[PDB]
Amino acid sequence: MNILLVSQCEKRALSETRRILDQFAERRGERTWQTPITQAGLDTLRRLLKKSARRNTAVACHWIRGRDHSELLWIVGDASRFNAQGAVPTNRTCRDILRKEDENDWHSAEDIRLLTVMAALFHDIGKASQAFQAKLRNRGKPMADAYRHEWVSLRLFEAFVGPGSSDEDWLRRLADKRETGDAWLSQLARDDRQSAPPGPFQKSRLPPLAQAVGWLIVSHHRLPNGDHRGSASLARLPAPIQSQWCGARDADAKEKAACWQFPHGLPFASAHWRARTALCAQSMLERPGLLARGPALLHDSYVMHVSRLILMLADHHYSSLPADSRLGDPNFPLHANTDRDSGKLKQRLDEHLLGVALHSRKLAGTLPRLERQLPRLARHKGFTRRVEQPRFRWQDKAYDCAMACREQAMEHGFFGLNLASTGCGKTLANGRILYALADPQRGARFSIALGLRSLTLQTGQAYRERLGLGDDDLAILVGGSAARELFEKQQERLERSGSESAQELLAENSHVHFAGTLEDGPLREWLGRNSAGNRLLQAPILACTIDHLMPASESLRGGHQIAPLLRLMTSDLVLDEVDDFDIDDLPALSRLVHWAGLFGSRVLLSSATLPPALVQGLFEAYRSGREIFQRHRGAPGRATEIRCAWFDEFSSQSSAHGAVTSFSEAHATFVAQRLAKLEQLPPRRQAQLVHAAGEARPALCRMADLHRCHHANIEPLIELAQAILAQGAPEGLHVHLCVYHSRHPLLVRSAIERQLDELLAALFARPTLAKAPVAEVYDWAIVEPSSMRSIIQLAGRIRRHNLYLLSRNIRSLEGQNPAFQRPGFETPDFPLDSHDLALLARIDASPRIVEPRSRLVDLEHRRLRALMLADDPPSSLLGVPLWWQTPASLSGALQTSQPFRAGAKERCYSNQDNLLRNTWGTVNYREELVAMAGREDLDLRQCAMRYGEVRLRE
Amino acid sequence: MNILLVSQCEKRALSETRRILDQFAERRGERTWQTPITQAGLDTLRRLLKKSAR
Amino acid sequence: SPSELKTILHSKRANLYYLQHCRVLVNGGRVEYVTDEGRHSHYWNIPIANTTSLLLGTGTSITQAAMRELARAGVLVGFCGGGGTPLFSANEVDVEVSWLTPQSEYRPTEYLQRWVGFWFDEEKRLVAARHFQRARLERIRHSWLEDRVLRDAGFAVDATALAVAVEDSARALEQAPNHEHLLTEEARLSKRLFKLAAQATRYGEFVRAKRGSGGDPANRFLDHGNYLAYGLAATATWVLGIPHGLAVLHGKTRRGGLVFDVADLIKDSLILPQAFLSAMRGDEEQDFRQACLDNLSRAQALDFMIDTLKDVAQRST
Amino acid sequence: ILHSKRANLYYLQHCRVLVNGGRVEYVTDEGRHSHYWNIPIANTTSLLLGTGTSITQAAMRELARAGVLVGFCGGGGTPLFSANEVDVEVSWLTPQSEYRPTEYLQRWVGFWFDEEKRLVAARHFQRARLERIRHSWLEDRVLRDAGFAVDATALAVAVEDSARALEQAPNHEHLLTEEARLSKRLFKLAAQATRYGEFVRAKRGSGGDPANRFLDHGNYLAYGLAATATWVLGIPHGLAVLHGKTRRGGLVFDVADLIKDSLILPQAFLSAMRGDEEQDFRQACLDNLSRAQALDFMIDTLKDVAQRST
Amino acid sequence: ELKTILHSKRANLYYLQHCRVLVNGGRVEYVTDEGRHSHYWNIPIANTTSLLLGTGTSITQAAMRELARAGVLVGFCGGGGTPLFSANEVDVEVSWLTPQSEYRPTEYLQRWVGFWFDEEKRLVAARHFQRARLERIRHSWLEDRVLRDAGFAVDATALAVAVEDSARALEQAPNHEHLLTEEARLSKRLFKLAAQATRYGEFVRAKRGSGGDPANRFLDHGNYLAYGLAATATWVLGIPHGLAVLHGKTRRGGLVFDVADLIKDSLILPQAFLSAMRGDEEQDFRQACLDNLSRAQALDFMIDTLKDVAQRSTV
DNA sequence: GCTCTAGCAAAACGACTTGCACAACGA
DNA sequence: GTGCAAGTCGTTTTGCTAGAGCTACATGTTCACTGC
Repeated sequence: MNILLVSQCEKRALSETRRILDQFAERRGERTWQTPITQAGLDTLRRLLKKSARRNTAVACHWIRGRDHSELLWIVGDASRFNAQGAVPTNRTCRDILRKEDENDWHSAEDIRLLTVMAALFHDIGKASQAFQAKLRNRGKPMADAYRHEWVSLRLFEAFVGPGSSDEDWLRRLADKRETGDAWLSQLARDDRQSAPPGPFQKSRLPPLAQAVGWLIVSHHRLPNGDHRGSASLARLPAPIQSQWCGARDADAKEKAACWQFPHGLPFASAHWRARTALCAQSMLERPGLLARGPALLHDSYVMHVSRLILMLADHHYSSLPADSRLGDPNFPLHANTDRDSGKLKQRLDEHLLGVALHSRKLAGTLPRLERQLPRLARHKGFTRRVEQPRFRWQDKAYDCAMACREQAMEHGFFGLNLASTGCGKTLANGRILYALADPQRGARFSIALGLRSLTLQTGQAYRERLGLGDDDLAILVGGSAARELFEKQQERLERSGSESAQELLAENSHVHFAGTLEDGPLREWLGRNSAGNRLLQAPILACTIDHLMPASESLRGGHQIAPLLRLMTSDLVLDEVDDFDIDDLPALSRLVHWAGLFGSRVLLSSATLPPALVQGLFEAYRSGREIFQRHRGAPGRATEIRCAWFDEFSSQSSAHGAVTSFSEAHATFVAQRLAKLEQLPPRRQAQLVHAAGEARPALCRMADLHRCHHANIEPLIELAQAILAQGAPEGLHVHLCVYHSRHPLLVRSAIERQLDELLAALFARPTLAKAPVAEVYDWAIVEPSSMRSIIQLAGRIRRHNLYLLSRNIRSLEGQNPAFQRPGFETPDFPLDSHDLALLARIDASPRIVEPRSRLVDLEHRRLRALMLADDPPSSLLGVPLWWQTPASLSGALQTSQPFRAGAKERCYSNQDNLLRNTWGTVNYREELVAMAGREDLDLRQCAMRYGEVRLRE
Repeated sequence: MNILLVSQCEKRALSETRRILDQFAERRGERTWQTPITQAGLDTLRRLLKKSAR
Repeated sequence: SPSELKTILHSKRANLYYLQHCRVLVNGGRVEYVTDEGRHSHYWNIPIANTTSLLLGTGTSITQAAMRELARAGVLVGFCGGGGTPLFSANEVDVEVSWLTPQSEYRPTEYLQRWVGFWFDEEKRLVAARHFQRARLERIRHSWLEDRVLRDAGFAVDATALAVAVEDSARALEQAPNHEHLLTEEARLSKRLFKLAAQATRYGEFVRAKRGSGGDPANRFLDHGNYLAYGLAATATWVLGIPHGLAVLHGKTRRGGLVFDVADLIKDSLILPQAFLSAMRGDEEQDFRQACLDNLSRAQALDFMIDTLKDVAQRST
Repeated sequence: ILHSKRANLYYLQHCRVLVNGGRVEYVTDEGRHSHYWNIPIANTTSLLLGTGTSITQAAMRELARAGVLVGFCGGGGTPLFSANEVDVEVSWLTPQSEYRPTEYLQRWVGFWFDEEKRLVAARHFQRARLERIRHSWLEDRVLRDAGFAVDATALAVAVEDSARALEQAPNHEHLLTEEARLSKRLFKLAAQATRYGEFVRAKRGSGGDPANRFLDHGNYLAYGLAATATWVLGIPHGLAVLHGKTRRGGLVFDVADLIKDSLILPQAFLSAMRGDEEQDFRQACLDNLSRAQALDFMIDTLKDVAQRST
Repeated sequence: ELKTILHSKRANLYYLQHCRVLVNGGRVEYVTDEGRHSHYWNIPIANTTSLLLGTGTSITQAAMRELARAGVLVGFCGGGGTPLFSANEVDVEVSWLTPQSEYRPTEYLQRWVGFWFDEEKRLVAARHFQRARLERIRHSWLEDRVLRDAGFAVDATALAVAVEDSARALEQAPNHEHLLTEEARLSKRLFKLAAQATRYGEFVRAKRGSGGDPANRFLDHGNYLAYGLAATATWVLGIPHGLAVLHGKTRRGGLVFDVADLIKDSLILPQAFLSAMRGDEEQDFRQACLDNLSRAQALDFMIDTLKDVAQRSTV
C-alpha cells in the first residue's frame, strides 16, 4: 500500500475533508496527501470519508502498485469531478465550444437529394404529350387517357438514355449543355405498335441509376401493380414491371398516337431546364463513387421510400401554389395544370418541373433538422417521480430498467414487450417507458396505437387523464381510414385536370383534436395548407388507431403515406392489444413494424398475452428494418444487436440480441418465469358451462343462479336484446339493461363509455344507483365462445378491482362446418373435428402464451408459425418475410395479396331516406349532439357529419 | 522512475507552471500531476521550469 | 521548442490515447481535448511529451494548431472507426486507420537505407518475413509460459499442447516456399492459438468473427485491441523513418501494410490473452482498454517492436 | 489558392471542414460564395489545411472514400507539419483502396546506390540551381524595380565560370566546395548591390544583424516548401543526392537548395535594408515563392532527374 | 476509530523543536515561527507512533487528549541528543507520557510480572535479549545488499570472530554485572570494526553527549530514535516501563533502554558513520535512520522479541 | 476560423474578529 | 486559555467578452571519442 489522495471538494465540504484526511497523512499540497498506510487503515479511511459526505465531497485515491505503474482505487463523493482514470479537468466553460449542432449523421442525404432532383426535372414531362395538352384545354366531356402521364414520361426517359448505355454515358450527355438534337426521339419505343416493347427495367434496357430514377418517376402517383405475384418474379420485381402495371387502358389507336405526338416539342428548348439538368448531372457525376453504389441503391428501401416521400410532398405542395413567371421562360406554350376554380391554364410545364425540383431540394435540406425543430414533451412530473401504492410498484421497476439502457437503445434501437396482465394500469407503464427512452435533455415524442376498428373521443380522453396530459400535449385522432371507392370517385373528378396529387393527405372524414401551437411548425411551408396533418405532426404525443398509421405501408394510391410516414420517422411507436387482430391482418402489421424499424423508430408491444411465433415474426421484421437503417444513420459499420426488453407485474428485464435464435430462447425464458410465478398466486375466478334444439333464430333466442351464488356479432346481439326486452325479468328481479354495440355513432359510443367509466356503502351513494366483442379493448358474465384470447380477457373483467360459457357458438349451432371462421382462425384448410367446447380452475394466459384438430389453441399456434415463420407453409405460399427479403416494396403487390381489414367493405352512412325503415346508460342522439356541437363550436348538421358516422354495410 | 509533482505557485506564475507541466503529465488535482517519466525527461522538466522561474 | 520536447525516448513514453466525442484543440499554449458534459464543456489535458499517438473515433474533430504542437512533439495522429471498426470499408475494401505522420521532424537515415536496399527483391523480403514470424513465436512462448502476471490473473494454459503447436508451426514456417503457404501457416497458427486460449480460459467453444462484425464480447475486444496494436506499430515504424507502405507480408491486401506486419508481433503475445480474460470478468470496453495498455507498458511492447525492426533490417545485409 | 498546378494541391485557411448530409462542407465566412466549393474531390486532389482551420473525423472518412491526401501546414503553406503517407507503386503490393500510388520511389532507389549515377544527379541539381540564379537575378527586372540593382557582367562571369566548373571534378567533395565558393561571391555581390556594407554569414543562428535573421527565416520557409514537394512525390527525406548519406533530412536540403540563392537571398537583403518587420519579410517571401512557381519547379526537377537517371 | 492502524505498521515518528503543539479545527498541529508569519503544520496522529518534544516547545491539553485517543506516545527530551535533565550523577533522557484511556491486552503483562520477581529468570531474559541483539546485527551487516551498495565495506572474518567470541562469552556469564561488562566490551569491538570499516580512522566513543565529532553527535541523537520505538513497543504490549532487566539499576524506566539495544547497534551505527563520511547534516541523518528503521520493520522485531522472551521464560 | 491578450465581475477562499462553552455516554 | 462557530472582508482565481492578428530562426561531410 502506497497512497496518493487528491481532493476536489467545495465550500464547507472541503473543510470537513481536510479534517478527516489530515489525521492519516501529511499534507503535501493545498488539496493532496501522500503516505504509506496499511490496507486495513485505508479501508477505515474510506469508511470515515463516506460516513459524512456532502454532494460537494469529491476525493480520489491513487495506488502505486510498483515501479512505473499506478492505479485508481476508489472515489468518494461526486464522481463527475473526475474521468475514469481519475484525472481532473483543467478548465470548464458553459460556452458551447463543441458545436455538435453543425453537422448531422444523414450519411445518404446527398444521394436522395440528387435522385429526387433528377426525378423532379423529369417527373411530369409526359404531360407535354399532345393527348394530354388537348385534355388540358378541353372543358367539355372528359376522356380517360390511353396511359397515365407518368408512364409516357418513363418511356421518354428510357428513350433519352437509350438501351445498353452505362450510367456515365447518359449522365455525360445530359451534363453537356451543348447538345440539343432531338434525333433520339426516333429511337423512342412507342407503345402503340401491334408489338409491345420490352419493359424499361429489363436488364438490357436501363442501367442502375437510370432504373432508380425511372422507378422514382413512374411511382409518383401510384405504386406499380401487375398480375404476376410469384416469388421467382418478386425477387427481380423492378424488371417485370410493364405498361399493364401502370393503369393502361383500352382506346382507339388514334388517341394513343396522340399520346406519342409532341407537336410543340419537348422542354429541351427552355434555357433553365437544360442548364439546371446539366448542373444536376454534373453534381451527380462529381459525387464520389456514386455510380458503383447505384446497383445497391436500387434495392435499398430506405433510399427509395424517403425519396418518394420527399418527391410527392414537393409535387403536391407546388401543384397547390399559384403560378409565377420568373421561373423559366414565360412564353412557353405547354402548361402543367388547369386552375380548379377558374378552369383555366395555371402553370407552365417547365415552371412546374423546376418548382417541384426546387422545393424537393429545400425539403432534402430541411428533413435532417425536423427531429431538432419539432415540438417535444419535456420534464413532465407525472412520468418521472415514483409511485406510492405497492399495487403499481412494478411500474417503477420498469421505468428504472428502461433508464438503465437508455443510451444503448439510442444507438442500436429498441424492441420491448409489455407483457403484463390486465388491470395493472399498463397505459402509465407504456408511457413512462417511452418517456424514459427519450433524451432527458430535449424531451420525448411517441405515439400510442391500438387495433380498434375505429377510435372514439373517450378512449383518448381516458388516456389524457391517465397520463396527466394537457390538450396541447396529447392529440387524438378519431374514426378510421377511407376506402378506395371515394378515391376512385375523386380521381374520376380530378384526372380531368391530371393533378391527382391534389387529393388531400388525410381524408376529411377524419379529424384531430389538439390545442397547441401551429405556426411554429417546421413544415408549415408545405403542410399549413392542411391543418389536420400539421396538427398530427406537431403534437408531441398522439393517440390513434393502428389503422391511421398503416397508410404508411398500405397507401397504394395517393399521398396518404406522407403524414404517418413522417410521424414514424420523427417519433416512437407503441402498439397495445396488438394481438387483437385477426390472422389475415397480422401480415400488414408486420410490414408496419418493419418500416418502424427501417426509419429509426423504437417499438413497444403491449398486451396481456402474446403468442411466441407472433413476437418472433415481428422481431425478425424489426431486426431486418434496423439492419437496413443503420447503413444510413449513426456511426457506419456498427453491428446490429437490438436492445430487447420485457415488462411484467413480477419483473423487468432487458438484453441485447443479434438474431432470432437467441431472442426466442430469451423470450421463452421470460415466459417460463412468468407462468411459473403466476401459478404461485391464488385463483381469482371459476369457469362453468343448454336445452336449445330449435333451428329458428327468433324462437331459439327466446342470472338467478348466479345471484343466489353471490351478490361474436352485432346481429345476434340485437336479436337476443329484442327477445329479452319482450320476455322481461323473472319474479323478484329488476333488470337494468345497458346496450353498447359497435354500430352506435361515435358521439353515442363516447357518451356510453363515459357513463360506464363513471359508474363502474359508498357505492350506493352514487346518483344513478340511488335513483334506480368491442368490449375486449363485474361480478359475473355470460360469454359466447370465440377464442381463448376473448375467454381470458373477458374473464379479466371479473372482480378486476362466476362466469358461464356457452358450449358452442351460435354459428356452430347453425351447423356451419368451420364454425369459428369469423371469430377464430378456423378455415376449410384448417378445421376442427368438432365444435363442442384443467384450465377450468385457473383461467391463465398460460396455454397460448407458451407454444407446445382437437385443440383450437394448437391450431392457432400452427397458423401463426406457418403464416409468418415457415417458408413453405400449407396452402398458398405468400409468407411474411418476402416484404424485406425482396424488392417487393417497390410495388403494391404484397399490399394487394395480403390486404388489411380485408373482405366485405362498408359505405359511410346524398339523402337515402327510402332505404331507412323505422335500460341504464342510454343516450339520446339529439341531446348529446346538441351539447357537443356547442362544445365543438359547429352547426348541428356539420357536427353530425363529423361524429354521426357509422360503418354500416351497403 | 515514478514522479508526483505539486505546485504552490500563485498569481501569474501559476499559469506559467501549468503551461509547462501540462505538457509532461496528466493533471490529477488543481495543482498536482503524477506520471512515470525517464530520468532524462525529468532533467529536461526541471531545466524548463528553472528557465522561466519567478 | 522542437528540441527539449522530444527528449523522452519514444520507446519509453507512457501513454496512448483513444478519444471519442470531443474536439482536440489548443488552449493557453497547451494541447487539450474538450468534451461536452451537459453542465459545461470540460477541457482535458494531453501530455504530448509523454504520448505515443492519438486515436480519434466518432464525432471527433481536430484543429490545425494542435497538429503543429503534436508534430513538434513527434506524436502520431490517427483517425479510426468507432471503437473497433474500420474508419472506412465498402465491398471488399478496408481502411482501418488513416495516419497523419509528422513531416517536420527529420528522422535517421540508416535503417531506411537498409530497408529500401533489400525491399525490392522478393526472396530477401521472404527472409524478412521468416524472421518476423520466428520472433513472434519466440514472444508467444516467453509471454504465455514464462509470465507470472498472466498466470496469476487466471490464464492457466496447457504447456504441452502449446509447445507442440509452436514446434509444428515453426517447422512449417521453415518449409514455407512462398508467400501463400506462409499466410496459410499464419491462419492455422492463429486459430490454434484462439482454440488454446479459449478453453484454457473456461470460455468454451469460440469462433473468430469477420471484419469486425462480431457480437460476443471476445470478438469485440479483439477487434478493439487490434487498433491499440496498430497505434504502437505505426509509431514504431515511424520513429525509424521507414515509410508505412513498404510492407513485407500483409502488403497486398492493405494500405500501409508494414504497420500490420509489425503489429502481429504483439497482436497475439499480448491482447489475445487479455481479451478473453476481460470477457471472463464481464469487463466493460473502457476497462479492457485500460488493462490492455497496462500490459503493453509492462512488457515494453514498443521496445520489442523497435528492436525487431532494427534486427531484420540489420539481418538482411 | 491552387498552391501547385502540377500537383493539384490546395490551401485552405479560415474555415472548418465538416460533413453534413453526407457531403464534405466548408463552414466559412463567405458561406456559399467561397471558392472552396470549387475544389474537385477525386483521387487526384490533395489538401493542405492552413492556419485557423479544423477538420472532423467524418470528413476524414469521406476524403478516404474519395482517396484525397491531407496535410497540415502553417501560414501560407511553407512549414509542413503532418500529412498522410503516400503509397508506393510496385507489382507485389496491390490494395484496391483508390489512392493513386506513386512510382517515383522505385525509380529513385533504382539508382541511389550507384555512386556514379548519384554524382550525375548532383550535377543535374546544380545545373538547375545556377540557371535559376541567372534567371531571377538578370532576366526578370522585378527585383531591379524593387531596389536590388546589381552589376551583371561580374555576376554573369562568376555564374559562367561555376557552370564551367560543374562539368568537372571527380566527386561530391568538390561539388560541395565549388558551390560554397559561389555562395560566398553571391553574398558579396548582394551586399554590394544593397549597400548593406560588409557581410559575414554566421550559422546556427549566432548572428544578430537583420540580414542573418532574415536569411534564417527565408531558409526555414524554403525547407518547408521542399518538404511539401517531396511529400507529394513520396520520396523519403533520407535519400539525399548531394548532401551526405548520414545527414538527417538530407534530401529536403538538397531540394531546398534550388531556391535559396535564387529567391530567398535577395529578398533577405532587400527587406533588411528596407527595415521591414519580420512579418513583412515573411509575407514578401511567400509572395516571391508564389510568383516564381517555386513548388512546381522543384516538383518538375525531381521528376526530371528521375526520368533522366534511367 | 483512530486506533485501527496496528502500531508496528504505522508510518511516522516525529522530532520537534521551537514550536507549539496544539489543536486547530479538530486537527492536531504544531506551529513554527517563520519570520513575520507563523505556520501551522499537520501531525497525522492516526499514522504516527510517538512524538519527541525538544528545546523550546510546549503542548496543550486538547492535543494531549487527541494523541491519547490515537494511542500516540509522547516524550519530552533534551535538544539534539542531550538528556532532558542531568545532575552530576543523574540522567533522565526522556520523560514519557503514556496513554491511559485505552486498555492494553493482559496476557503478556501477566507473564512478565510472573517471572520478573526473581534474579535467575531475569538473567535468562537478559541472555535472550543479547542473543537476539547479536542475531539482528549479524543479519543486517551481512545479508543486506543495501548497505553494501551504500558503501558499508566490512571485514567478514573479523566480524565472525568477534561475534562468535561474544556469543561464547554470554554463555556461563555468572551475574548480570559480568553480563553488562561483556556487552560494553562488545560495543567497543563494534565501534572499532565499524570505524576501520568506513575509513574514519581512529575513533573513541564519547559518553552521555559529551562528544564533539560528527559521529558521536549523530549516534547520540539516534539513541533517542531508538528510545521512541522501544517505548511504543513496550506500551503496545502493555508492560510498565519500570520492569527493567539490565539497565534499571542506574536508569529510571529502565526497560525502554534494555529493549532499545535490539535496535541501536544493528541499525544506528552504520548510518551514523556513513553520514559522517558524507558529512551530511543532522536532519538528513535522522531522515535516513528513520527510513532504514521502517525498511527493516524494526518496531515489529522489537515486539516479536518481547513476545518470544515471554514465552520462553514461561517455562 | 482559431487563439491570445486586456479588462471586468463574480465567486471562492482564507484570515480576522467576537462571544462563549468548557464536550466525548461497553464491560 | 483554548478552541469552536458565526459573521466580515480583503485578496485571488476563473471565466466572459471584445478585439486583434495570422511566428515558430540552418541543414558541408566523415569519423574518432564518450555515456550505458
